[PDB]
Amino acid sequence: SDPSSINGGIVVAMTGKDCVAIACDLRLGSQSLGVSNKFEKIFHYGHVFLGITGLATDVTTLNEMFRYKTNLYKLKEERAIEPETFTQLVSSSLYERRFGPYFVGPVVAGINSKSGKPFIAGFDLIGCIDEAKDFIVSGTASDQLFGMCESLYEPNLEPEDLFETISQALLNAADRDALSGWGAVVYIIKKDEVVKRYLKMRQD
Amino acid sequence: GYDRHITIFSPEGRLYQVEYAFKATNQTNINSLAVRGKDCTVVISQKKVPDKLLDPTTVSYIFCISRTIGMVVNGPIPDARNAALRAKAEAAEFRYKYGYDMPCDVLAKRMANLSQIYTQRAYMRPLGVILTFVSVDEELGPSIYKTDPAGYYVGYKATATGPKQQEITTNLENHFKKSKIDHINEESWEKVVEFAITHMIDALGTEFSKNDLEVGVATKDKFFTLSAENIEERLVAIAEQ
Amino acid sequence: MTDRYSFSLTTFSPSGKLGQIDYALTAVKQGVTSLGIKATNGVVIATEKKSSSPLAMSETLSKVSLLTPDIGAVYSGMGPDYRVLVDKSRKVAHTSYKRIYGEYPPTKLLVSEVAKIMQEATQSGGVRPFGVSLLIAGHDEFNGFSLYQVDPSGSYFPWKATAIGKGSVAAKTFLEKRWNDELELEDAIHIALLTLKESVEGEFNGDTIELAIIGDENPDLLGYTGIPTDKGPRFRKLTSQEINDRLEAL
Amino acid sequence: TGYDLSNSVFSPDGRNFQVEYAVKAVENGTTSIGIKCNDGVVFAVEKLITSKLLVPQKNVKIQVVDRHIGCVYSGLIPDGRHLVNRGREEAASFKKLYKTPIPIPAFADRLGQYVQAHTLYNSVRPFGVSTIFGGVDKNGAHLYMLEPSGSYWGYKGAATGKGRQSAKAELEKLVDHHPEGLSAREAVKQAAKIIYLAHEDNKEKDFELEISWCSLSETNGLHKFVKGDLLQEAIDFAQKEIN
Amino acid sequence: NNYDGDTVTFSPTGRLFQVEYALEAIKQGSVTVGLRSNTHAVLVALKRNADELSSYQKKIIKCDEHMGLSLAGLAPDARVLSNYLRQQCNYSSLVFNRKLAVERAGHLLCDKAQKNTQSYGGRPYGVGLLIIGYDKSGAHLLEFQPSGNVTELYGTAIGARSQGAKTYLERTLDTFIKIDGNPDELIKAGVEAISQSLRDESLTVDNLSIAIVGKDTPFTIYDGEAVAKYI
Amino acid sequence: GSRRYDSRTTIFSPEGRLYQVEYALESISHAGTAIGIMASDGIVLAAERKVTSTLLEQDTSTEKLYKLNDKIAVAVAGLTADAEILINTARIHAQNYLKTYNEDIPVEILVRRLSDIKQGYTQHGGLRPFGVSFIYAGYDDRYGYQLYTSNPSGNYTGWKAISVGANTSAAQTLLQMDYKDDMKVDDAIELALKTLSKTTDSSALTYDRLEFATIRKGANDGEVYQKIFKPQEIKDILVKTGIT
Amino acid sequence: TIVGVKFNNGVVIAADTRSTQGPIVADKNCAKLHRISPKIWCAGAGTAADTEAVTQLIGSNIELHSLYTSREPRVVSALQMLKQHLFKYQGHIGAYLIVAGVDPTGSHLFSIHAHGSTDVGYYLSLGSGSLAAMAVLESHWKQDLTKEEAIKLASDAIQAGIWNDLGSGSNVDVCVMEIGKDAEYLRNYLTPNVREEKQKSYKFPRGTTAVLKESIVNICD
Amino acid sequence: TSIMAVTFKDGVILGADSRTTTGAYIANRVTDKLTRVHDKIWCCRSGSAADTQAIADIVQYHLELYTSQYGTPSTETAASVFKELCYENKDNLTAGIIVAGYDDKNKGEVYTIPLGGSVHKLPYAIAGSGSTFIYGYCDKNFRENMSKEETVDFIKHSLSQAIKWDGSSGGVIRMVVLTAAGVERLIFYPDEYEQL
Ligand SMILES: *C(=O)[C@H]1NC[C@@](C)(O)[C@](O)([C@H](CC2CCCCC2)NC(=O)[C@H](Cc2ccc(OC)cc2)NC(=O)[C@H](COCc2ccccc2)NC(=O)CN2CCN(C(=O)OC(C)(C)C)CC2)O[C@@H]1C
Ligand SMILES: [Mg+2]
Ligand SMILES: [Mg+2]
Ligand SMILES: [Mg+2]
Ligand SMILES: [Mg+2]
Ligand SMILES: [Mg+2]
Repeated sequence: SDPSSINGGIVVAMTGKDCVAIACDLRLGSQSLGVSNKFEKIFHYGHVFLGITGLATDVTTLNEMFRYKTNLYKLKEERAIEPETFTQLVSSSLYERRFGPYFVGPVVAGINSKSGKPFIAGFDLIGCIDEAKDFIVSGTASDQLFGMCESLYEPNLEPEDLFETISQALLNAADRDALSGWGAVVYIIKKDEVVKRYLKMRQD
Repeated sequence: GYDRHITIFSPEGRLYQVEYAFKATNQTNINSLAVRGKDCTVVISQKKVPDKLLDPTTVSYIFCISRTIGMVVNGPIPDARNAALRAKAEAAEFRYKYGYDMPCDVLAKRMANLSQIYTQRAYMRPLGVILTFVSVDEELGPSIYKTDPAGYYVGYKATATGPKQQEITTNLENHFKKSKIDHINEESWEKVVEFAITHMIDALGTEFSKNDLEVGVATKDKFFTLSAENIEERLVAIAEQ
Repeated sequence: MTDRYSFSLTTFSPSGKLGQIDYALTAVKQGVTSLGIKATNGVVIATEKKSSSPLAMSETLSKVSLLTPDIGAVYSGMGPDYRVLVDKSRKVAHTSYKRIYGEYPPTKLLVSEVAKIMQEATQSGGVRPFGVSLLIAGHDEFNGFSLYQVDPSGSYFPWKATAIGKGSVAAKTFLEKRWNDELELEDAIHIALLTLKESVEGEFNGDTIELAIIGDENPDLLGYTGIPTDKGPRFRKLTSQEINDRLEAL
Repeated sequence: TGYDLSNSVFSPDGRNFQVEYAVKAVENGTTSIGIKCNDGVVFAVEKLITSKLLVPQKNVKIQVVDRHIGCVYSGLIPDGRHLVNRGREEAASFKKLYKTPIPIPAFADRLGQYVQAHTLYNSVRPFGVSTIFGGVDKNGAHLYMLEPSGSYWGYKGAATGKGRQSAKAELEKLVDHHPEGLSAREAVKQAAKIIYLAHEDNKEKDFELEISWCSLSETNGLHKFVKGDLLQEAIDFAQKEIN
Repeated sequence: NNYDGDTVTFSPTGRLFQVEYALEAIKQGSVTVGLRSNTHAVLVALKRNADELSSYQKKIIKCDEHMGLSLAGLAPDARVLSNYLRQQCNYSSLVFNRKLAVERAGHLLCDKAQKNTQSYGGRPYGVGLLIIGYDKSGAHLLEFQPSGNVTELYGTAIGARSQGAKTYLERTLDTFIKIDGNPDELIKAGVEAISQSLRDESLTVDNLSIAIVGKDTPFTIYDGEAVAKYI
Repeated sequence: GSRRYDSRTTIFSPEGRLYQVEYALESISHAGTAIGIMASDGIVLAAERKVTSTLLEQDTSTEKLYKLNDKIAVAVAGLTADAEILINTARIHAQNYLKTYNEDIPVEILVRRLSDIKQGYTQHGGLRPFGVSFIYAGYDDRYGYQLYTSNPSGNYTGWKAISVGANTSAAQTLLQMDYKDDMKVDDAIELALKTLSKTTDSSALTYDRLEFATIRKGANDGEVYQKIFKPQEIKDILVKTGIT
Repeated sequence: TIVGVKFNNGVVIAADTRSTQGPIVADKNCAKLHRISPKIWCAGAGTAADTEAVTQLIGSNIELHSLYTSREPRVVSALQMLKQHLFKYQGHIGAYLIVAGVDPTGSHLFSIHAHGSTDVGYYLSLGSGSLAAMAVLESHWKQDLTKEEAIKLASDAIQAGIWNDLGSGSNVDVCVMEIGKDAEYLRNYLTPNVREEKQKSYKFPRGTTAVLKESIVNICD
Repeated sequence: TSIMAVTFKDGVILGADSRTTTGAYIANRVTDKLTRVHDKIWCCRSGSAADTQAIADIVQYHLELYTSQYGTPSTETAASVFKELCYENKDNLTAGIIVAGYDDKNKGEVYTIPLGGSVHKLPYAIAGSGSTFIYGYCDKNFRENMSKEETVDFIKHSLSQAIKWDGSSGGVIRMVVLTAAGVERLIFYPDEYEQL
């Protein structure tokens, strides 16, 4: 009866030098019962990346809804939505359901294709925007992730260094949470190539 | 031609029902005139009580819209009163929603936008009235804004409306070519009222008794209409001149 | 009581004309001349303030309206119709864009919404078409400078330069002579003033000409400092003084 | 042309022919008058006795609004009743919110704005009555006359229907030769006379006289009908003055 | 002529033709008489058959224990108006424990008919009604007409050749007005009245409809064998 | 009342024709010609602009050719503003389908819904019909490459080659003459231009009066690419097919 | 912690830069100072999304109002629109706002509560840190503050909140609205909570993390 | 809160304290609880600050529109508009309002509207949490037709006691004098009224 912790799962995003990283675990459960080992929580619309933790039905629904809105955007604007603009679209859409919210912790990551600037943001379930230069965390092990990120993180990491940091931050936070883990995915995002790595992690 | 019956375009791009509404403007056979002082705005309209059975006190075409805004109508009284009640409602709603007194030019714009909707939607006829709004606005100072059945409106240094309007207009344009300024350079509203009546007399070639006029005055933080006595005082001042 | 006109007042005639759109365009033809020119580094829109009475104060009548900090509009045709379109245009920029994306719409998409409103008055029950053509000048980061014409039908087209109303036929010929793709904004203002001199009968000065530009950002017009990435409106109305400076060098 | 087939259409004159046609149905009606007095108003009406079968005294046409307002009308009688029903809702609504009974000028504009509304659309017909109404409020006595256009003014005396010009002639005479005022009891007699006089313009059928009054001294500012001794007294007064 | 296309259009002389055409449907309707004393009120109606093989149209409808009416014109319009009056009589009872005054019934019918004469797309009622009742102020007869004009009378008649009975009642006035505490005598004076509106036919046993209401008499309808007494 | 001013936009003539549909088609017959040609390896859409002025912005304009989704495009003949209302509806309808089924909308389903909307305006509501005819070019994994047209009547049909707007009688004769089934996209391009070249009411066909689009498999293995040609790309194709 | 202080020729509002989710700091440098219009600024405490959303809605409607009337927006309009909106929603929109600005009418300072009650004052504080801040305001405030005195008092009042309230921390943001001039927004006016340099670099040797699979993602068409 | 309205020879005087509390915390110590709904019709507010402000704003709106159409409304008319809002919405409102006004015909009038939305015309009225403590005092010391100075003293002494005993009341004593001579605002500071 706490929607945000029925299914479990975590998302973390970090900025580095001319790059961003966004990572998620693969667990979907029904309380104690692990159900699926392949439930990915990171989606993308063009070059803008969205991670969603929380109630899994709302994760799936919001992804389907933002794919819908960014498709119409692209047809009318004749260009892909940028991360700053998408962040505002997510915020508007969550606050529209103010008195019947989606039970989710969305995380935006991407590089502004014009300025070249790396961008991350996070939100509460009703739409409030937390924009941080350093890192954003979300999900059942957000306390653990805040702890790991705040120690491990330093500014201006090269993509291959940033990979080690975000990975270690997620891996060690998931291992201290019952409802998170069961496999992880890490997206390393540079100006014009995106590398996606599945991490080997303990399966308990 | 049913293009002459509702507010749709004629072949030559015209709205006859708007044009015919302008003609209803002059049915009352009353001329109105507004001028700005330094500190005040004065609006005078001819008062004509033909029937002896009428209560002359109830015969008016000047309306108190808000504390600060006055309105003179050139047109039939039913449409005049429709416009009055609506402006009162709008000026009160504005004050409740936005926490300040509706400005003269904003009420004018709002009544003009309403008028425009009648020129575009078929089921509403235009009102056969021209509305002259006057106040001393807290931002813009002495103000005259006029609205017609086309939904047109603009601000005026001074203005006249009615059948003999063109004579009053040129009379005022002549004064302002000479005077070289935007307004009546006068301290007291009493002497601006005297100017307004004097220049109406010159332009119409007729004299007035106290019962032949009706006068509205806007000062900072109130608009009020003069009694028969207030005007008699004003007419006597003009006599000894 | 209430609207019983739920049927269209604009219908196809046997020739396939839409009578009421044709007649709206005739109303626009009668309207006072307005024009727009697109330079490399900005856009100018200009029109005559043909005053009704000389007792009128024609500065209280704005024919050139800001729609967003970076978009301006001018018209030829029925003034009241323009005024309520400006009101609806400003509002739709907020309700259908800014309240969603937290930024002002790009020029073509605000135009697209204005066009939509005007199309509806062409087909909805119990209304006549709008009796105006609009020229909308605007800037946006990804499209740069643009100029659009919108007609009573709801049709819009982008222009390097054009004119609408009274003397539009002559004005367009004059603009064709003078327009090149290397015009600086000051060059376009100069041409706009020459073109508008053709179709102006009486007085030609800063008090009878209304002229606005979509140009450089004006931090001095923003109203606040301290946010470096907010640099202020690109829409600027030229003052009576500023117009008269360029008439001495005309 | 054809500008007169649809209510709310302006003619090239700037006229609404359907309202002007409504007036003809009013001009066609029985005569009715109102007389403003010192501290009140008097209403009277001519009722054509169609047939001997009409029960005398029992087809009342003067209608009360609230407790303090009398309404009488010439023209289409059902249109009159419809306008009074609306007036009664307006006075109820006003009293409900503001506690005080509706002042007469306030009440006048409520009827005015409603009647005027029936000249704004082609889906309604204008009212086929001129309405004479008024009474006593906190500011004193008020008589009004309201026309199918929605036009109304305050009146010293008023008349409408077939005998309006005969009635108006006799009213102008009262106004001229009583400039300091007329008493409420006097106005009842004068009313009787003017109805008997104005009946000459309508005299195939013989008629029934009906009077009402609001007087701050005589009825305590309430609307009552004139009956019994006072009615017969005014009937006798009028019978003298025709010979 | 040009001004008769709808109820919302005045003629240049200030007439409503759709209302006048409505009034015409009554004129074409079969005759019905109403008349009253101080104690009783009687309705007599001539019922019209389609041919020799048909029933005779019901003209009289009961509205409450103390009120009823007779119709001439469109029968369905009478059904709507009588149904509306039944509801107003009901409402008066359930809410105020009060039998509806015949005068108030009159006013309510007038205002209901009026709405249809001022609004677009509607049509005037195509029926005339005579309403009898015995309320707290004695016996009453009303004449309703679809213009909205309701009239209180000692007696009247409406429909085809009604003028005959209407003149006779005007002559008889002083006789019948005082048939107090005699049911049979008021009915026979009603039967005599309707007989002035007959041509090439007289009152038969399934032709004639009589209704009475009075001091100690519920509104009740006499038809068939129970009117043989009165021919 | 208001009946007097009602045109009755949704009634039958004595011959059982819809007046307003007939008059809308008459309106469309004066619009710039649009051609669709379907090859075995893609579809061509070519449309002629309503006579351009030398001062119209050529590249940033889209009068005729619109994107519905990544797999479907339309060519428009008629009132542009009417077309834009229907296009935004079609774009939403395609996105509703993707949201519901997690599959791109089949071309016919989209076409049928737009045609059903047009039909409605001819049967109820007493409004004027849409003064628009569409050529739909699209691809789905069921029927592959497809051309359809719809018109104000709400009727729709499938085509190998079709034209709408002005001089369709002339254009359908020339297409019927030179179209073959085996035809590749590059030949279909040449046919489209040669056909407009001959039916045009202009003296000569130039780059600045043309909107041109292809839907090929001409990217990376069994995935579909939409190409809306820039001014320069049309100007080049106009020289390579030898019309300039 | 949010404060407003009136002075001779204007009004100043200040705020801390801490955002919290339960006992966790979500954002160490969020901006709680919001622009309703160029010369009307808002400080927000309560439900974070509610104060941002209500500030933007009224800010949008105020911009349209300004364009419709051809007038500078007034603080009393922002006040009336906010209070009527918050009232309609009977406190379910958890917005607590200090609304300050300059307009043609002069300089104004107001507080709005979630239920739609408003207060006038020369100095105000709101939020968890309001008592710490009000202690400083009640100790130092005098009639006829200069600009520099009002800024110092406002930042002193926020510092009380940063130090003594667990709900407040990090930096001090100021907005100065002076009659006649442009509002100046001093982002991170004071930064007295800089993180000390860490003892160690946790930068990992490359290839520390164990990987199952790689792939290039396609963001192109 | 401690609020009262007292009728006297020349008109009516409204009195209130200036303290607003959230629990034991004084949210505002210089509150104005004397609020104008018309030139010479004022009210004293007690209850939810949101509810009484929203009501007072709506009444000011109704009376400004009343004035436009029918001229100056009576004190009774103003009280009737407050009652209408308070009674019809009794389930969603916590509002105790005293309405005080000056007509030139009717002189000074006081109407109290307690939580139910009932209306009571009184020679004087007291309300707010602090009123409980001065019922005894006010009943003993009030006389009809007092002078301006006597009525100012009666209110000052009365609210002085209410403030002394009620923790919810305090700050300055604000008063508003309503007579033919116009409208007068009075303020009395702690250092004065405390040691009465
Ligand atoms: C000074 O006094 C200072 N005190 C600090 C503080 C924290 O009290 C605050 O009021 C801030 C101010 C805001 C800072 C951000 C800019 C806007 C103003 N308020 C918060 O930080 C609030 C605290 C708060 C208040 C009231 C609450 O009632 C439920 C809860 C929490 N923070 C939030 O609301 C918080 C914001 O999350 C930021 C964030 C960003 C990115 C990722 C994650 C988080 N979010 C929540 O509290 C979420 N909460 C979930 C449930 N909810 C809810 O309503 O549930 C439903 C089902 C009913 C919808 C409410 C929101 O500053 C003052 C000045
Ligand atoms: Mg685990
Ligand atoms: Mg386990
Ligand atoms: Mg119209
Ligand atoms: Mg409440
Ligand atoms: Mg105390």
